[PDB]
Amino acid sequence: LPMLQVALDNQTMDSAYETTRLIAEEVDIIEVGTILCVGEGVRAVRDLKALYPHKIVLADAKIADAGKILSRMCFEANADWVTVICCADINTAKGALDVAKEFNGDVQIELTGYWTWEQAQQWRDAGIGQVVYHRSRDAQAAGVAWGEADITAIKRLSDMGFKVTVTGGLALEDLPLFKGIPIHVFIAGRSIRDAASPVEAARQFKRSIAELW
Amino acid sequence: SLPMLQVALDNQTMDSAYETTRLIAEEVDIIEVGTILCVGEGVRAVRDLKALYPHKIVLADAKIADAGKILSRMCFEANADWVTVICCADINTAKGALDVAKEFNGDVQIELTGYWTWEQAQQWRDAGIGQVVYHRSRDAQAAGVAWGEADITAIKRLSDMGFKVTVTGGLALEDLPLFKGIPIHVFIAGRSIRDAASPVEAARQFKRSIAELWG
Ligand SMILES: O=C(O)[C@@H](O)[C@@H](O)[C@H](O)[C@@H](O)COP(=O)(O)O
Ligand SMILES: O=C(O)[C@@H](O)[C@@H](O)[C@H](O)[C@@H](O)COP(=O)(O)O
Ligand SMILES: [Mg+2]
Ligand SMILES: [Mg+2]
Repeated sequence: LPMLQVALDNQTMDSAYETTRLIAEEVDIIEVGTILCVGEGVRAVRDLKALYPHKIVLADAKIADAGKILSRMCFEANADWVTVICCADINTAKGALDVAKEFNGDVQIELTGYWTWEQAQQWRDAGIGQVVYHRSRDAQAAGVAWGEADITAIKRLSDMGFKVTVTGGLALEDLPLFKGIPIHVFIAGRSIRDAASPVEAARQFKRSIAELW
Repeated sequence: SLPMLQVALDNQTMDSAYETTRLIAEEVDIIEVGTILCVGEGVRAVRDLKALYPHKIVLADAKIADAGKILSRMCFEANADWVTVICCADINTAKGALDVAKEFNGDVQIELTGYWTWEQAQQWRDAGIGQVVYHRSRDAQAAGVAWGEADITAIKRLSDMGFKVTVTGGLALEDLPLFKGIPIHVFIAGRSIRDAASPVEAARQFKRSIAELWG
């Protein structure tokens, strides 16, 4: 079954705790959004893991360069997974993975923005086993919706051997679109953080997921 | 015009960054809060440094990839002068960051680290972006990738496109002559200045060399 991941795109830790104190036990993965990494620094990862050690903590650092330096900082802060932006040099993705192996963590390729299938092949050959298919937030606000092109690419990535995470302003009604595909993880940020009842929002995703998968 | 000198502070903590700034703040033109420092300390790095050097241009190398209006605003509210947007970012992300930049009389730079296309370069121009950072990846450098004709060609073409170009990537004094004849806007030095026996003398040697090759 696809796991449920909550994106913490808050600017301060106290803001993030308003959400985790409610749904921490309702999700599988607690992500330190890029906005939180830049707002508080890597201490966000260290503090959240200390609070929820039984959960998977993802540092959405979107590493672009200095792969072994930035990943080591996240894993030393106890992160389980870290993200590497899709346009990073292949040596950058490789370095982060090498470090991740030292901590028994893992690396994800953030497919935010422009990327190609040739790069996708390179990531496989490098040994990367996870990708995050992301519909850009700025793109969404510009009227961009989910479509067949996305479904097709997602299926293709899956056929390549990647464990695929789908994210990007996902609402409970968007789940049916991905039925049939073995999605590894579904990410929900605003739809859970900003719902009237975050707990009900989280449980409904879980419910819908178990029902469709 | 003479290319300016910018020091990249890719430190993990503020105190480590200050060991350098207390020495060369007045020897360089632009003080950069490297990505590593941002992730290490958070946006407070930008605010503290600007309060220390208000007369200097402070760049936040945030490498914005999405949520361009939110992240840029965070950096600008912390008093950054310039912010960087990673090259693969959706064009709307770059536009949104630029829109916020105008509100704070700041500016945006497209960070050319990794894979990008000329078609994308045209879009940045159309969007009104005036600065790009040609970067030779640090991980590629360690992999044995040196500065070559391929880079010079691209840099020249970006310059002809109307972009003010910044060059960076493990630059050493020996590499500067490779860019002679090109109207480079800024030369960024990180390790070559932070790790020298005498950072002050390292910074001055870069300046002297720049004045000699571009004067
Ligand atoms: O670009 C970013 O860093 C976020 O906008 C993005 O990764 C975000 O964390 C999404 O993955 C989940 O958040 P939403 O469901 O609210 O889009
Ligand atoms: O990718 C990064 O964040 C840095 O590795 C990179 O931007 C760095 O700041 C260089 O631009 C300057 O540093 P060096 O001269 O040491 O390569
Ligand atoms: Mg995220
Ligand atoms: Mg930098």
